[PDB]
Amino acid sequence: SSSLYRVLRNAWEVGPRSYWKQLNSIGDTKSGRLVGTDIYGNKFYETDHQDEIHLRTRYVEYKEKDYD
Amino acid sequence: MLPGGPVPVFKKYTVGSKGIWEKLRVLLAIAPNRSTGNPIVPLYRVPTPGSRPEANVYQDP
Amino acid sequence: PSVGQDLPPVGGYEPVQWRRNLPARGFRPLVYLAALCGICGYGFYRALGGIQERRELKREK
Amino acid sequence: INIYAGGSAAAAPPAGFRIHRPATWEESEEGALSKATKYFLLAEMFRGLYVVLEQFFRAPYTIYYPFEKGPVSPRFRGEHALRRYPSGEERCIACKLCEAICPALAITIDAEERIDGSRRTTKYDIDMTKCIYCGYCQESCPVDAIVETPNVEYATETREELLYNKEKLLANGDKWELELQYALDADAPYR
Amino acid sequence: MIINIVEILIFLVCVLFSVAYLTVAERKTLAYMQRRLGPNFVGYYGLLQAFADAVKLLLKEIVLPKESNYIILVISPLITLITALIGWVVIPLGPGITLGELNLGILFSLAIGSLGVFGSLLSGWSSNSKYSLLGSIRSTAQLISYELILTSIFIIIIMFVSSLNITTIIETQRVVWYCIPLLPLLLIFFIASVAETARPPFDLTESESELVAGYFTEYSGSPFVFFFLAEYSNIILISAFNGYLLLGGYLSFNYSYLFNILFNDYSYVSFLFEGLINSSAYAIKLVFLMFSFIWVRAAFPRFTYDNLINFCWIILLPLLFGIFLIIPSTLYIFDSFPTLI
Amino acid sequence: AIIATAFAETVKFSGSKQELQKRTLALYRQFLRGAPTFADLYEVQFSIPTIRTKIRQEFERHRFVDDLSIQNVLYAKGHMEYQECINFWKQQAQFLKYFPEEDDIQGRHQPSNFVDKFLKNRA
Amino acid sequence: RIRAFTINFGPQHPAAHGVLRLILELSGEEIIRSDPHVGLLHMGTEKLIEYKTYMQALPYFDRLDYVSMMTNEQVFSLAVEKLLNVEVPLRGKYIRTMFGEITRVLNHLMSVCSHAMDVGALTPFLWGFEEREKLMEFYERVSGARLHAAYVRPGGVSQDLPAGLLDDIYMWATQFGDRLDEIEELLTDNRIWKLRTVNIGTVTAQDALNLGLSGPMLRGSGIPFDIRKNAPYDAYDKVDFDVPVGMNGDCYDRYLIRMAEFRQSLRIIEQCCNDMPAGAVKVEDFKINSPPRNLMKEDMEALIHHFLLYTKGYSVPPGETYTAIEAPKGEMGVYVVSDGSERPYKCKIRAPGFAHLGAFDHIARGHFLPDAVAIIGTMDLVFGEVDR
Amino acid sequence: APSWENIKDIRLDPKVHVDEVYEPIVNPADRYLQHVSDLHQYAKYIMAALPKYIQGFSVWKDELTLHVAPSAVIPVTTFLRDNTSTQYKSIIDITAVDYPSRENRFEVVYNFLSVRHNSRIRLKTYATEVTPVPSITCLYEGANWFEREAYDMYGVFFEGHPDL
Amino acid sequence: MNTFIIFIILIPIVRLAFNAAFILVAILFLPFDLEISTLLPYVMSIYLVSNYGFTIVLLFLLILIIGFVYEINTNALKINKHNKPNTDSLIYKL
Ligand code: SF4
Ligand code: SF4
Repeated sequence: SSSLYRVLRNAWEVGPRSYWKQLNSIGDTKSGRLVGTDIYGNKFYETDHQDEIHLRTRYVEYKEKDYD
Repeated sequence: MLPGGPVPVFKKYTVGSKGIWEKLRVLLAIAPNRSTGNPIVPLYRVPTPGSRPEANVYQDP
Repeated sequence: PSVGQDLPPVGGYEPVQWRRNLPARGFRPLVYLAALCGICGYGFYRALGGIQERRELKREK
Repeated sequence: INIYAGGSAAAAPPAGFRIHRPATWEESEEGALSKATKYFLLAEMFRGLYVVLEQFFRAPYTIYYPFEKGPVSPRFRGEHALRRYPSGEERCIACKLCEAICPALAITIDAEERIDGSRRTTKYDIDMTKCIYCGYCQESCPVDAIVETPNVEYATETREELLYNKEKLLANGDKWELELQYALDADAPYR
Repeated sequence: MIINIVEILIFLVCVLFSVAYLTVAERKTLAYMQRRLGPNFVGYYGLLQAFADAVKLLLKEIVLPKESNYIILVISPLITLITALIGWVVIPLGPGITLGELNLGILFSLAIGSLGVFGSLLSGWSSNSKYSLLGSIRSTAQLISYELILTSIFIIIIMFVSSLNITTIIETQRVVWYCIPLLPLLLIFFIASVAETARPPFDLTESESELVAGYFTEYSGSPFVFFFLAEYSNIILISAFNGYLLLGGYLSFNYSYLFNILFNDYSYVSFLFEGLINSSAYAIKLVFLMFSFIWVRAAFPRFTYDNLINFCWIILLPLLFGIFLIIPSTLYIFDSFPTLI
Repeated sequence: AIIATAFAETVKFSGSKQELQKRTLALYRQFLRGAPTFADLYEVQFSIPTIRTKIRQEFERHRFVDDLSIQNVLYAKGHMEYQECINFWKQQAQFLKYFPEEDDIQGRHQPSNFVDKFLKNRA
Repeated sequence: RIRAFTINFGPQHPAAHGVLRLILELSGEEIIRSDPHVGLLHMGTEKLIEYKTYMQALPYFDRLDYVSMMTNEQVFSLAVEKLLNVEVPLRGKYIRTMFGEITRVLNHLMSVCSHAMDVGALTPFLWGFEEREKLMEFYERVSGARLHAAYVRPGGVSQDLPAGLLDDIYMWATQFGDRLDEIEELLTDNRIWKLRTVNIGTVTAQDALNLGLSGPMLRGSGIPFDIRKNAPYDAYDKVDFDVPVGMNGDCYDRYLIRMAEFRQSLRIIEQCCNDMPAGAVKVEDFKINSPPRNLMKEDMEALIHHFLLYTKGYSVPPGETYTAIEAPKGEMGVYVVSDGSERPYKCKIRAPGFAHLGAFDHIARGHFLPDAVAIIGTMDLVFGEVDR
Repeated sequence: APSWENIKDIRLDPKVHVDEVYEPIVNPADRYLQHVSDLHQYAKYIMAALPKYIQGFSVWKDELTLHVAPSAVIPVTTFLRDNTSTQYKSIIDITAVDYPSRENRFEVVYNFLSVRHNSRIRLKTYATEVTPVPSITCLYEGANWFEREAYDMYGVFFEGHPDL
Repeated sequence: MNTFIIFIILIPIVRLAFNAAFILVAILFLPFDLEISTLLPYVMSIYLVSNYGFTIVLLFLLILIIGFVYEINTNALKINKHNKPNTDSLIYKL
């Protein structure tokens, strides 16, 4: 949606630690349920909100700072 | 009308506005018929191509 | 035969808009000119009223 | 009915082909002051700018690639891989059909009789700098050994890391087997 | 003279930082108009992109072609930045809250916008090759042809107020902004402003030369950076001319009844809140017009040099030499010639 | 109409050796007059006389060709190359293809008798 | 005496959709002579095809144009079927049609919206390329690849459509007219677009025919030629559509034709989605088309045929043919020759951008450089095609 | 009341069911027989009309070919461009082909089109590495580039060409 | 030392052919610039020259509009193309 209410509600949903982590990694704020974690430690989420267009429902949160 | 439009918004499969924002859009739009163009997530590309049930029943035509 | 083939629906699909949908909008132009000259004339009134008062304040000074 | 001389009823012109005429300034059903206002206040220009602005308030299409990937299909053709049976044995038998149909002649094979009396490979190479990613090689194989993964993230700093050999392909297939099983379970019936 | 140093450094910091983030604002505004985003990865939402483009260009080689001049390609961007910056001195952010506070401020800006052309003139002489010297000529003819049209508007409004002090011109706009009686001049001034900066839809030479092997600004290193802090500042400056000439400058809602209700005395708080309100009106106006430079860029296609010189000397100038006759007549009809104060 | 470029000659197959003699001589003359241009346009590291020497060598190559049609073909190809060179179409590499000799001696052993070729398996 | 000034437009040109060394000769601003140089991207396709089977060579014809792949391979499929004397099944015809029009959309988008960007309007480009990127998902679903694909093969189609594709096509189709209209708003009625496109690149009927020009360049002069009507090939005879035509032969008329072709192609896509017959998508003769795998792994003759088609290939009868299509650029064509072998003896791709660039000298004489840009943009040459 | 949130989910809509697909077996060449008889008559007219030049003609599936010699190119092209029944005004292609087994190894091929009558036609000559061919740039300006191609690709020399 | 005086020092120290419209545009920019600059004294003395110097500057501007009229109707600034499109008619002697 690119609206401010989205980021504000998301930052209320997921706490400030995850906010600064998302800001330092993705560049966006995103909140959604966990689906699981792989063998390298990378966590994978999914969203249901209407605001999120196609191809932005599922996202990753890498473990290493040097993500690839 | 003709066999080629125009067609309203509630038949186009795009993500639109809801509530007072729709009234405002239909006010401030050159053509309120027009769509944002973002597809509707529940429908577009669902079920995913790697999970289509129809592949188990498929047989060479 | 055919079993699992991607096939159309029985009632077909609802028609799409393929014709031009650029609806002419706006008032007729002379209204936009009449608002233009009216805004201008109101601004000339308000300004030339502000010049005559500056003239008198200068007479005082 | 009609007899034609160096012509036909198709090449006869359309009934209304002759365009009527250009209109002049007279026979203009739009007064001079109206089109003057549209000339001096730049109407269609403001309209185009407003159609631009409405996009300013709409959802952008962009996705963040390393954290959100774009759509991928089972039919997709990326990196190569050599598969195995559930038994742990490899599927390649050196039929050398992949070596023959390949347009770019990237593949290079050399077989011989294995110690157990079977047909197997000692060399299987792919020059991914020759590959065009056509998928004819996953189509010819009658055992579904060679495949093309959806992986596309295999760039390198050197051109000699792209001359894949058998060991680099067998490990790539050991790695991506779960993804290959998904794509195969939803692509094989059509293939 | 300490606070004079403080006041200079404040101004320079505010203007240069505004220029740096006008680059980012140009890119993000233009992006969202194009249904994309970004720069939003080089900072906390892209607020460090401009300093990254800078620092990359300052650690970049200073490479000079064989058959080129060195001194001309070096000083000419530098002199362009200087001339573009000194026009900021006469620009007010409050009634007398100006560094210059000259009584000839209009004429100072008008003489400095005449000195600006020399950057484009000396660029073509940085290339001894023959086609660049004609491409610079195209780009000079647009500027000197459009400066006649910007000036003519300065004179048309000064018929209303007979003073070259910028603050006085703004204080006469308490009664009404001069964009209401002379609304068409708002379009004309904004068109000509976009032209003088060689901005789209008037970017003929940079495009016509981007195809060719030369005839553009093929600089590198620091001179790139100065030319891109001199384009994005001449933009604000020409937007400011629009502001203090037609849009009331720093003026806003009368804050008489509010300040009466809330303060009771002239303290060093009321002066601050006043200067905040004034500058904020001046700033939001500059923002809307910088948005408009971008808005125009996103939409309209390009002009050709024939269409452009024809636009100027055959359509705009006649309307203005007409307006030169209608306005003095309009004052003479009603006995409303302004006084010298 | 699609008009011809600068130094274009229309292809015309002469029926006699006596006319092609003249046309070839004009081509040789043009190459020689234009050699300094071939030295300026292409950043050349040798003499104008050496260019004229190579031109004389290239014309001595086919000096003993008596079949008329082959001579007409050779003349047309040479005019093509003159048009390619004088208009700045060729770059330096495609021009110095004709001057291998000027480049530095490629190594030491350049076999010319049998035994060296045998030791290098070139016989 | 007018002495000229030779300039290179540049082999390193941001504007051109490819690499072109254009040598112009100017007397001030006016162009008087033009010598388009090419071969900077000529890969040598027509020779290599002679060493490859008729199947191995299909990928060549997709790399001859950066866009417009599925039509470019639809020409080779038709030539080789005409030689083999086989008939495509109906479902394969309708698919080849639908993807031909999806491809014409994908080409006209790039073409019109590169003309814009070379003329300065950066925005319609990026408003259209998203539509291209939704339409390429359909490509990756049917073929696996995003651009160069190889779906259409001699004897029909490689693999059938996956389930749930016509639905998504219908969705995109219901929403596409709006975005085309948003492009028309900026470009069509605008003044500057007309100033840059009205009485430019003007070419007459007789000249357009003498120069070999086809497609919109010809339909802008007033001649109604469309191979899809005058010589229907796949299913363009079993589906309704109209052919726009224009007077004045300028760039503006060609732009209007291209937008009209967008909308008529949308009409065709809707129709084909509403009637996709069942059946096979490829010829049922396993001597030409590889069989299914559930037979190749259970029946002997099918495995033999698989082996031979994927080693030696199929033997085309001796003969020769030029067959052509209405490719979005123009009238594309292939001149194949056969000698009774699985390898072609000759294959000349007739490339409409070739004749377009060849006419460029006749078309640009008298015009200034911005108009030369607009002219190359009317033709929107794809220089990989121009260089063959 | 209606909105995109209440839009019909077409994915569930009932889909056509076909039990047996019926595709008749047919030769694709029975479609062409009458056009082929017509092309034979037309070629016969042209051979009777220009006996000095036309050596032969072939026909194969709605494609005609006329065999000539290099001298006969300009005349026959004039006939095929200017005659009323054969207004072949457009030049589609030029192509050479190498048949080394022949004395004259090359075989230049012109393709032509008539938007008027909606027809194509071919025209073949022969050449060698040294025997040139007349250029039809006198008539069709588009032949300029195609003849430059055929020269560069195969070596054939097109006499009269302004800039080969 | 004034802040203007501090600032106005600190900033600096920390073969071919052409069409004659290319040259006329510059050559004509001079007189029109001198006109618009000579109009400055009027706008700054407009009150003191009440209704006399008004009429004087109008005759000034009208005289200058004459020269502008001469420029337009000559079409000086227009670019002229040499490779004209043929508009003769095709006539065959019989
Ligand atoms: S898919 Fe790749 S590896 Fe396989 S044959 Fe084609 S180019 Fe070669
Ligand atoms: S086709 Fe399959 S089995 Fe045969 S050689 Fe290739 S990979 Fe091995």
